[PDB]
Amino acid sequence: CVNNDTLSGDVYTASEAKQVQNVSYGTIVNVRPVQIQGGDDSNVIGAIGGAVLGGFLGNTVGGGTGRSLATAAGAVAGGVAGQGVQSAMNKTQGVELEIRKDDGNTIMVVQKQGNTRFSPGQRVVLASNGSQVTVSPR
Amino acid sequence: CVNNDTLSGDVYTASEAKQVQNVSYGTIVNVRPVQIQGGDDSNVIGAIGGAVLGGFLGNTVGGGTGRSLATAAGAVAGGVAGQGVQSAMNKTQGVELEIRKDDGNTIMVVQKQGNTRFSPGQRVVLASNGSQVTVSPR
Amino acid sequence: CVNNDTLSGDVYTASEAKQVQNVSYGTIVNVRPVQIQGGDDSNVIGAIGGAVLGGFLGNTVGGGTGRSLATAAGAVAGGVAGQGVQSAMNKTQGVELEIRKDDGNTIMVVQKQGNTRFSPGQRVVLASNGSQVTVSPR
Amino acid sequence: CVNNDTLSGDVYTASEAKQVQNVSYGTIVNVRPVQIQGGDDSNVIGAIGGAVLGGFLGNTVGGGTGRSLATAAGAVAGGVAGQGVQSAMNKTQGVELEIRKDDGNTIMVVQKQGNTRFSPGQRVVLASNGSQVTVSPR
Amino acid sequence: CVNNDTLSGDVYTASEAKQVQNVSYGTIVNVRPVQIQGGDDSNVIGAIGGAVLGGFLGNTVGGGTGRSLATAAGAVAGGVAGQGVQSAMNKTQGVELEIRKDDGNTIMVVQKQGNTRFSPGQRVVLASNGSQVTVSPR
Amino acid sequence: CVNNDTLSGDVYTASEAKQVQNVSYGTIVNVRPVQIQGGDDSNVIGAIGGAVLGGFLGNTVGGGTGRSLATAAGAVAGGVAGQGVQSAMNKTQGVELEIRKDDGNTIMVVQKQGNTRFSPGQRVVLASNGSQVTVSPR
Amino acid sequence: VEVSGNLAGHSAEIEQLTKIEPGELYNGTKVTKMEDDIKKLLGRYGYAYPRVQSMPEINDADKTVKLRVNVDAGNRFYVRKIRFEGNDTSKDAVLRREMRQMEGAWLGSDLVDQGKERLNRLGFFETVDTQRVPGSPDQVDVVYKVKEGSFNFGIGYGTESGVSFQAGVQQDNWLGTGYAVGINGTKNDYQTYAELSVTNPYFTVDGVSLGGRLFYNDFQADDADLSDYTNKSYGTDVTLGFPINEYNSLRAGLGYVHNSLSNMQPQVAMWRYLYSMGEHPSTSDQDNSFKTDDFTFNYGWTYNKLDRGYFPTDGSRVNLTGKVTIPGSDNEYYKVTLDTATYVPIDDDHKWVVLGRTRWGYGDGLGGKEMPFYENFYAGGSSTVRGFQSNTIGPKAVYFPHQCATQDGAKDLCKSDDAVGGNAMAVASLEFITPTPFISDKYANSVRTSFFWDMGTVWDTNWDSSQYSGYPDYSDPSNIRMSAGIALQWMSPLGPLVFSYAQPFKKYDGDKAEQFQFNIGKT
Ligand SMILES: CC/C=C/CCCCCCC[C@@H](O)CC(=O)N[C@H]1[C@@H](OP(=O)(O)O)O[C@H](CO[C@@H]2O[C@H](CO[C@]3(C(=O)O)C[C@@H](O)[C@@H](O)[C@@H]([C@H](O)CO)O3)[C@@H](OP(=O)(O)O)[C@H](OC(=O)C[C@@H](CCC/C=C/CCCCCC)OC(=O)CCCCCCCCCCCCC)[C@H]2NC(=O)C[C@@H](C/C=C/CCCCCCCC)OC(=O)CCCCCCCCCCC)[C@@H](O)[C@@H]1OC(=O)C[C@H](O)C/C=C/CCCCCCCC
Ligand SMILES: CC/C=C/CCCCCCC[C@@H](O)CC(=O)N[C@H]1[C@@H](OP(=O)(O)O)O[C@H](CO[C@@H]2O[C@H](CO[C@]3(C(=O)O)C[C@@H](O)[C@@H](O)[C@@H]([C@H](O)CO)O3)[C@@H](OP(=O)(O)O)[C@H](OC(=O)C[C@@H](CCC/C=C/CCCCCC)OC(=O)CCCCCCCCCCCCC)[C@H]2NC(=O)C[C@@H](C/C=C/CCCCCCCC)OC(=O)CCCCCCCCCCC)[C@@H](O)[C@@H]1OC(=O)C[C@H](O)C/C=C/CCCCCCCC
Ligand SMILES: CC/C=C/CCCCCCC[C@@H](O)CC(=O)N[C@H]1[C@@H](OP(=O)(O)O)O[C@H](CO[C@@H]2O[C@H](CO[C@]3(C(=O)O)C[C@@H](O)[C@@H](O)[C@@H]([C@H](O)CO)O3)[C@@H](OP(=O)(O)O)[C@H](OC(=O)C[C@@H](CCC/C=C/CCCCCC)OC(=O)CCCCCCCCCCCCC)[C@H]2NC(=O)C[C@@H](C/C=C\CCCCCCCC)OC(=O)CCCCCCCCCCC)[C@@H](O)[C@@H]1OC(=O)C[C@H](O)C/C=C/CCCCCCCC
Ligand SMILES: CCCCCCCCCCCCCCCC(=O)OC[C@H](COP(=O)(O)O)OC(=O)CCCCCCCCCCCCCCC
Ligand SMILES: CCCCCCCCCCCCCCCC(=O)OC[C@H](COP(=O)(O)O)OC(=O)CCCCCCCCCCCCCCC
Ligand SMILES: *C(=O)CCCCCCCCCCCCCCC
Ligand SMILES: *C(=O)CCCCCCCCCCCCCCC
Ligand SMILES: *C(=O)CCCCCCCCCCCCCCC
Ligand SMILES: *C(=O)CCCCCCCCCCCCCCC
Ligand SMILES: *C(=O)CCCCCCCCCCCCCCC
Ligand SMILES: *C(=O)CCCCCCCCCCCCCCC
Repeated sequence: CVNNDTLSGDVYTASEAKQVQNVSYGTIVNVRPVQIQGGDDSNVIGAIGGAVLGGFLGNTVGGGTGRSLATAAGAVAGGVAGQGVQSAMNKTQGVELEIRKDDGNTIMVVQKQGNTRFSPGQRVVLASNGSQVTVSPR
Repeated sequence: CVNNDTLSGDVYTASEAKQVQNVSYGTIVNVRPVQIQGGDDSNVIGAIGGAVLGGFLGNTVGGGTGRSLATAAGAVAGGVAGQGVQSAMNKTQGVELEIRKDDGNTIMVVQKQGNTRFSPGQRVVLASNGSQVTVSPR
Repeated sequence: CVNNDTLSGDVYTASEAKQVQNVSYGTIVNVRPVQIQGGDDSNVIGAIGGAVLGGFLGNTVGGGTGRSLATAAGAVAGGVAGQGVQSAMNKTQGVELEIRKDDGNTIMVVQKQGNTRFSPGQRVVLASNGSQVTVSPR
Repeated sequence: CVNNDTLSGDVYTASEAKQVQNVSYGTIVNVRPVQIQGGDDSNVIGAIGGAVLGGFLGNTVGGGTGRSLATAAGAVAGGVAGQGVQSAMNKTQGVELEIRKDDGNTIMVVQKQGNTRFSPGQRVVLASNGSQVTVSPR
Repeated sequence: CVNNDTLSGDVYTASEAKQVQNVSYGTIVNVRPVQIQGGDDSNVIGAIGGAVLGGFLGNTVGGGTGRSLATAAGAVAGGVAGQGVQSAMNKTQGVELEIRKDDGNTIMVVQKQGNTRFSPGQRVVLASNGSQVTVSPR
Repeated sequence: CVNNDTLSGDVYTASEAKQVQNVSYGTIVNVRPVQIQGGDDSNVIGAIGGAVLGGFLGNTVGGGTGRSLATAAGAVAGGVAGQGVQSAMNKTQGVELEIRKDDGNTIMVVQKQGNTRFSPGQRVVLASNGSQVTVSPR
Repeated sequence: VEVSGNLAGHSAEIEQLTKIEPGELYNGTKVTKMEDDIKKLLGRYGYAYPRVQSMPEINDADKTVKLRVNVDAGNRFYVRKIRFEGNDTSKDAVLRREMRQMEGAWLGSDLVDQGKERLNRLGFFETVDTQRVPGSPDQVDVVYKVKEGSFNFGIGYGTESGVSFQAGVQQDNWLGTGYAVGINGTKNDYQTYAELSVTNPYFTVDGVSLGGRLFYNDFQADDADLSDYTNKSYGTDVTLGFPINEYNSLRAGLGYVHNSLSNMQPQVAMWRYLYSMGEHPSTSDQDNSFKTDDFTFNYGWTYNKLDRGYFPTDGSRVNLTGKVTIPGSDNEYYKVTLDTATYVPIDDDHKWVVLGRTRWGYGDGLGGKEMPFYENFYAGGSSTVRGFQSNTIGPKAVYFPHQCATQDGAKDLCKSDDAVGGNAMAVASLEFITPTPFISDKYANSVRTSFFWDMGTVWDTNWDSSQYSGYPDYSDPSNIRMSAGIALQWMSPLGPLVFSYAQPFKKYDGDKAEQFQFNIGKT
C-alpha cells in the first residue's frame, strides 16, 4: 500500500520542513478534478502477495494430480490478481489548477484533494522551492 | 498485467505532481483513434505463467512414456499461448491529435483515451514540460 | 519509529550544534496549521512486524490444509496492516508561517508545533544556516 | 511470439506517447506490397522448444539402443523444425511508401499493413521524431 | 538454418521500418545470375548436430571393442557431414545488377532472386540509407 | 549508547586538538534552554537489542502453538520499545545564545549545558575553526 | 549557428543533426554537442580528420550568443598496415576486431577512436597505445604499442574441514603464446587435491578453447562424517570450449577416471551395488579392493549478468553440466547437475537485495547397473543448507554385523543413522539481503548479512520399502529440511571471513544439526 498521502497542500514531507521557501502571489483559473497514480509499473510486492495466497488455496480441491494442477492455476491467477489489486489502492482523487501569477505568466500544477475548496478566481499564495510548488488558499 | 494507465489525459504519475509546468494554447484538428502497445517485446513473465500451467495440465492424460510427451508438448503450447495472451492485454485505446498552437506551428501528440471526447475544432491547453505534454480540453 | 522529532524549534540535531548561525529579523503573517510526514514511503520495518504477527496468528485455527491457508492469509493481512499502522505513527502536528523580513521580502517556513503558540503579527528571530531556518518567538 | 505489432501507423509504442513531435505534409507515389521480417537471426528459443519436444517424441518408438537412436534423431529434427517454424511466425505483410514532401524532396518509408488501403496519389502527414516517421492517411 | 531471407528486394528487416530513406533514380545494365553465401565458417552447430546423430548410429553395430570403434568412426563421419550439409543449405539464388544512376555514375549491387525478372535497360529506384541500398523496379 | 557528550564547551574531540583556532570576542543576549537530540535516524541497535530480549520473554508463557504465538508478539513489542528508550537517553539539555561579535553583527549558537552558567549580558571568547565554534565564558 | 569551412556535404543539415531551441542559455554541453554531431560522422565520408571547433561571440548586453562553427573537413586516407611491437602473443587478428576500421578501408583518426581502448580488456596489457605511409603522402596505417609465474599460498581454517592449505604456480603466458598453465594443491581433513592444468584459449581463431586437466584426488571418508570407504583416485579430462554470446559458453570433452574402492564398512546401501556389478566379498570383514576405470564424456553451459564482481547484487548466474560414459568401460552411468543464481536489486540506491540459488541433479546406471556410490549427491552443511551438519542429510546406511559386532550379540541389520548421500538432489533457498547496521554509517554499506530459509532433499531413487518394513520408505518425495538463522560475511586483510548461527527448525529423526559455522581462508 503506497502511502501517496504526501501530495496534499496540507501534508508535508520531512525533507522540506525547517527549510526556506520563496513566496509568490497569483490568481487561479480552471479547477478540474484528476486522479493521481504513483509507484512502479510492475508492483512486485503485490504480485507475490497474490501468488502465495492464491497458491495455498489451490491445494484445497481434489487430490493426486487434480490437486497438483489446481495449486498452480490458482497460483498464477492469484499472481495476476495481485497486480490487479495493488495498483487499485493508489488511485487518489485530486485536482489540477492553472494559476495566473502577478508577474504575468501562466503555470499549472496538480495536487491531491484536501479539505480546502478552490474556485475559479482566488488569491492563492504559492510556496516555491527548488522546483517544488504548493498552492495554499487565500 | 502491464499498467499503461497513466497515458491518459486524466491520470498523472506521482513524479509529476506539485511541479511547475508551462502552459501554452492551441486549436485542434485531425482526431483519429489509434491503439497503444505498452510494455516489452520479449514479454518473458507470461511465458512462465503459461508454460507451467500448460505443463501441469500435461500430467493429466495417459501414463508411462506417453505422459512425458504430453506434459512437454503441453508445456511448450502453454508458453506460446502465454506470450500470445499477455501481449494482448496491453492493447489500449488512444487518440491522435493534430493541434495548431496559437504561436503558429503544428504538432501532433498521442494520448490514451480517457472519458472526455475531443472534437474537430476546440481550444486545448498544453501542459508542457521537458518533452512530456498532456492535452486537456478547454 | 524513524526519528522525525528534530523538526521543531525546540529540538536540534546534534549535527548543527557548535556551528555558526546567522540572525535575521522579521514580522509574521498568516500562521496556519499543517501536518508533517516523515520516514519512508514503503515502511519496510512495519511489513515484517505485521507479517510475522499475522502468520503466527494464523496457526491458532484449523488443521491439515485449512491450517496452511489461514497461516498465510493472516501473514499477508498483517503485512498490509503493518505499513498501515507505521505510517500513522508519524502524522505529527505542525505550523506554516509566512514572515516578512526587514529586508523587504516574504518567505514561509514549516515547523513542528511545540508548546509556544505563535500569533498573527509578532517578532521572530530567524536563525539561518546552509538553507536551514528556525523561528524563535520574542 | 515476438510482438511486431508496432510496425503499422495504427499502433504506437508506450515510449512514443505523451511527447511532442513535428508534422510535415506530403503526397504519395508508388505504393507496392512488401513482407516484413523481424526479431532474431538465431532463433535460439525455437531451437530449444523444438529440440525438447522432438526428443520426447523419440522415446516412444523402439526399445534399447534402437530407441536411443530415435531419441536423438527426433531431437535434432525437432531442433531444426523449431527454427523453421519460429521464423515463420514473423512474416508480416506491409507496404513500401514513396512520398513527395511539400518542401520539395522525395523519401521512401516501409510500414506494416493495417486497415486503411493507401492510394496512388493522396495527401499524408508525416509525424516526425528523432529519426522515426509514421504515415497517417487523409 | 541461418535466416538469410532478408536479402531480397522484396523483404525488409524489422530494424529498418518506419524510418526515412532517400530516393535516387537510375537505369540498369548487365544483369547476371549469382549465388549468395550466408553464415559462418566454423559451423559450430551443424558439426554437433551431425556428430551426435552419427555417434548414436555407431551403437547399433558390433560388440565389445568393435562397437567402441564404430561409435567413433561414425561420430567423425557425422561431424564431416554436418558441416557438409548445413553450409550447402544456406546457398541462395540471387542476382548482380549494374545500374547507372541519373546523377551520372555506375554502381553494382547484389540481391536475392525474387519474383520480378529484371532486364538490361529499365527504370529502377534506389531506396538508399546509411550504406544499404535496395533496388526495386520502377 | 550514542555519544552526544562532546557538545559541551568543556569537552573536545580528538580531532579538534593541537590545531589552531582563531579567537574573536563578543557580548551575549537571549539565552534560552533547548533540547539536543543526538544520534541516528533509525535507532537500529537498541531495536534489535530490545527485539531479542523481548523475544526470549515470549517462550516463557503458554504451551505449544500458543507459546509460539507469544514468542513473536513479545519480539516486536520488545523490538519497538527498544527504540523508544534508546531515543530517550540521547536527549540532552543545552542552551541557545545570541552573541554580538564586536565586529558588529549577531549570530547564535547552541551547546550542551555544562557547568558554567551563561547570562544575558557578559563577555565571551568565541573560538573558531573550519566552521566550528565554541563559546567559553569570561 | 554559423558555418565557416568545407563540410563536403553537411552545410544545410546543421539545424537537423546539430540543433537546439533559440533562447536556451549558454551551455557547455548542448552547445558543444552542436560541434560534436559532425565531429565523428565525417569519417563516414572517408574523411580522415573531422575537425569541428566553435568559438562564439559571447554577447552580454541583451544576451544572444552568436555561435561560429568552423568545420573544415579532413581527407581520404586509407588502412595499409596494423603493427604491434614487443608482444609475442597478441594477434593482429583479434586486435583488429576490437577496433572499428578493418584492413583495406578509408581511414580516419577520429573514427578509429571507437577502436583503441577496448583492446586492453584482454586482461594482459598494462597500456594500449596508439600513420601516413612513411614518406608517402596517400596511404596510411593504424599502429599500436604495448607494455607487458607468481606463486600463491593459501592457508585457511574452518568448520567443515578445519585447516586448509593452497599452494600453486600460475603463469598465464607460455613463452609468449597465450596458453594458460596453472597448478594447484589443497589439503584438509578428507581430500588432498594436487592438480596440473593447461589451456589454449584460442584453438580456432574465432574462440574455441581447449583445456587438458591432469588431476589427482586422494580422498578419505571417515574424517568427513560419512561411513567407511577409502579412495585414491587419479584421472584426466580434456574439454573444448567455444564462446557464443559473451553471456554464454559451451563445452564438451572426454574424461577418464580411475578409482580404487577399498576399506568398506559392510552395509546394505553399497552392497546392493557390489552384487549388480559382480563383486561379492565377505559380508562382514573389510579386506577387499574393488577397482574401476571409467571413461566418461562430459559437457556444460554457462551465463553471466552480474554488474560488480565483488559483493555482487545484480544480474543472474546459471550453470548446467552433465556427463555420460561410453558403454565400453568398467561402470556405465550418467549424471546431470544444474545450478542457478540470481541477485535482484529492487531500486537504484541498492540496499535491498534478493538472492536464491536453485540446484538440481540426477544420476543412474544405464543397463541395469548402478551409479557408483562415491559419485552420489550430498546435501546438508554450511555451504548449501546451513544449520545441519555437513553431509548429514541423506537416507542413512544399514551396517552389517561385522568386526554392530558379534561381541555384544549383533545378529541383524543394525539400523544406522550415518549420512551417505544419494543420487537425486534438489536444493532451493530464498535469501532476502538487508542493510548493514551498527557500524559507522559512513561505511555501513559493506559487511553483508542476510536471513535465509534453506531446503535440501537427496534420496535414494532405488531404495526399497517392500523389503524394509521397520525402516520407512527412504524415497519419500517431500522429506524437506528447512532451516533459518543469521550470518555475517565481509572482507578483512586476513582473507575471506564469515561467522554464522542458524537454528534448524524443521528436520526428522536421524537428522543431525549444527547451529554454528565459520569461514576464514577458504572452504
Ligand atoms: C478439456 C478439459 C481439460 C483437459 C484434460 C482433462 C481430462 C479429463 C478426463 C481424463 C481421463 C483419463 O483417464 C484419460 C487417460 O489418460 N487414460 C489413459 C490412462 O488410464 P488412466 O485413466 O490414467 O487410469 O493410462 C493408460 C496408459 O497407457 C499406456 O501406458 C503404457 C505403459 O503403461 C502400461 C503398459 O505397459 O501397458 C499400462 C499401465 O497399466 C501401467 O501398468 C504402466 C506402468 O507404469 C509401466 O508399464 O504400464 C505406454 O506404453 P509404453 O510405456 O511401453 O510406451 C503407452 O504408450 C503408448 O501407447 C505410446 C503411443 C504413442 C502415441 C503417439 C501420438 C503422438 C502424435 C504426433 C504425430 C505427428 C508428427 C508431427 O503409441 C501407441 O499406442 C501405438 C499405437 C499404434 C497407433 C497409434 C498412433 C500412432 C501415430 C498416430 C498419428 C495420428 C495422426 C492422425 C501408454 N499410452 C497412453 O498413455 C495413451 C496415449 C494413446 C493415444 C491416444 C490418441 C491421441 C491422438 C492425438 C494426436 C493427433 C495426431 C494428428 O495417449 C497419448 O500418448 C497422448 C499423447 C498426446 C501428446 C500431445 C500430442 C502431440 C502432437 C499433437 C500435434 C500438435 C492409457 O491407456 C489410458 O488411455 C486411454 O484410456 C485411452 C483414451 O483415449 C485416453 C487417451 C488420452 C490422450 C488424448 C490426447 C489428445 C489431445 C492432447 C491434449 C493436450
Ligand atoms: C476474531 C477472529 C480471530 C480468530 C482466533 C481467535 C479464537 C480462536 C482459537 C480457537 C478456536 C479454533 O481453534 C476452532 C478450530 O480451529 N476448529 C478446528 C480445529 O479443531 P480443534 O479446535 O483443534 O479441536 O481443527 C480441525 C481441523 O479440521 C479439518 O481437518 C481436516 C483434516 O483433519 C484430519 C483428516 O481427516 O485427515 C482429521 C483430524 O482429526 C486430524 O487427524 C487431522 C490431522 O492432524 C492431519 O490430517 O486430519 C482437514 O481436511 P484436509 O486435511 O483435507 O485439509 C480440514 O480442512 C479442509 O477440509 C479444507 C478446508 C479449507 C478451505 C478454505 C477455503 C475457503 C475460501 C474463502 C473465500 C470465500 C469466497 C471465495 O475446506 C473445508 O473444510 C470445506 C469448508 C467449506 C467452507 C469454507 C469456508 C468458505 C466460506 C465462504 C464460501 C463462499 C460462499 C459465501 C480441516 N478443516 C479446517 O481446518 C477448518 C476450515 C473450515 C471452514 C470455515 C468456515 C467459516 C470460515 C469464515 C472465513 C471467511 C468467510 C467469509 O477452515 C479453515 O481451515 C480456515 C479458513 C481460512 C480462510 C481464510 C481466507 C483468507 C482470509 C483473508 C482475508 C482478506 C477441525 O475439527 C476444527 O474445525 C471444525 O470442527 C469445523 C469448523 O466449522 C471450522 C473451523 C473454523 C475455521 C475458520 C477461521 C478462519 C478465519 C481467518 C483467520 C485469520
Ligand atoms: C464460490 C465457491 C467457493 C469455493 C470454496 C470451497 C473450496 C474447498 C472446499 C472443499 C471441497 C473440495 O475439496 C471438493 C473436492 O476437491 N473433492 C475431491 C476430494 O475429495 P475430498 O476432498 O477428500 O472430500 O478428493 C477426491 C480425490 O480426487 C481424485 O483423486 C484421484 C486420485 O485418487 C486416487 C487414484 O485413483 O490414484 C484414489 C483416491 O481414492 C485416493 O486414494 C488417491 C490418493 O490420494 C493417492 O493414491 O488416489 C485423481 O486421479 P489421478 O491421481 O489419476 O489424477 C483425480 O484427478 C483426476 O482424475 C484428474 C481430472 C482432471 C481435471 C482437470 C481439468 C479441468 C479443465 C479446466 C480448464 C479447461 C481446459 C481448456 O480428471 C478427472 O477427475 C476425471 C473426470 C472425468 C470428467 C471430467 C470433466 C471435466 C471436463 C471439463 C471441460 C470443460 C471445457 C469448457 C482426483 N479427482 C479430482 O480432484 C476431482 C476433479 C473432477 C473433474 C472435473 C470437474 C470440474 C472441472 C471444472 C473446470 C472448468 C472448465 C471451464 O476435479 C479437480 O481435479 C479439480 C480441477 C481443478 C481445475 C483448476 C483449473 C485448471 C485450469 C484453469 C483453466 C482456466 C475427489 O474425489 C473429490 O473430487 C470431487 O468432489 C469432484 C466433484 O465431482 C466435483 C468437484 C469440482 C471442482 C471445482 C473447483 C474449481 C476451482 C479452481 C480454483 C483455482
Ligand atoms: C507468478 C508466476 C509464478 C508461477 C509459479 C508456479 C509454481 C507451482 C507450484 C505447485 C506446487 C505443487 C508441487 C507438489 C504438490 C504436492 O503434493 O506437494 C506436497 C508438499 C506438501 O504437502 P503435504 O503437507 O501433504 O506433504 O508441498 C506442497 O504442497 C507445496 C505447497 C504449494 C503451495 C505454494 C504456492 C506456490 C509457491 C509460491 C509462488 C511463487 C510465485 C513467484 C512469483 C514471481
Ligand atoms: C519455453 C520452452 C521450455 C521447454 C521445456 C519443457 C520442460 C519439460 C519437463 C518434463 C518433465 C518430465 C520428467 C518427469 C515426468 C514425471 O512423470 O514426473 C512425475 C513427478 C511427480 O509425480 P509423483 O507425485 O508421482 O512424484 O514430477 C512431475 O510431475 C514434475 C512436474 C512437471 C511439470 C513442469 C512444467 C514443465 C517445465 C517447467 C517450466 C520450465 C520452462 C523454462 C523456460 C525458461
Ligand atoms: C500495499 O498495498 C502492499 C501490497 C499488499 C498486498 C496486496 C495483494 C493482495 C493479494 C490478494 C490475493 C487474492 C487471490 C485471488 C485468487 C482468485
Ligand atoms: C499480466 O497480465 C501478466 C500475466 C502473465 C500470465 C497470464 C496468463 C497466461 C497463461 C495461459 C496459459 C494457457 C495454456 C493453454 C494450453 C492448451
Ligand atoms: C517505528 O515506528 C518502527 C515500527 C515497527 C513496526 C511496528 C508496527 C506493529 C505492527 C502490527 C501488526 C498488526 C497485526 C495484525 C494481525 C491480524
Ligand atoms: C514466438 O513466436 C516464439 C515461440 C517459441 C518457440 C516455439 C516454437 C514451437 C516449436 C514446434 C516444434 C515442432 C516439433 C516437430 C517434430 C517433428
Ligand atoms: C540450421 O540449419 C541449424 C543447423 C542444424 C544442423 C543440421 C544437421 C543436419 C544433419 C545431417 C546428418 C547426416 C548424417 C550422416 C551420417 C553418416
Ligand atoms: C546505547 O545506549 C545502546 C542501546 C541500548 C538498548 C537498550 C534496550 C532496552 C530494552 C528494554 C526492554 C523493555 C521491553 C518491554 C516490552 C514489554
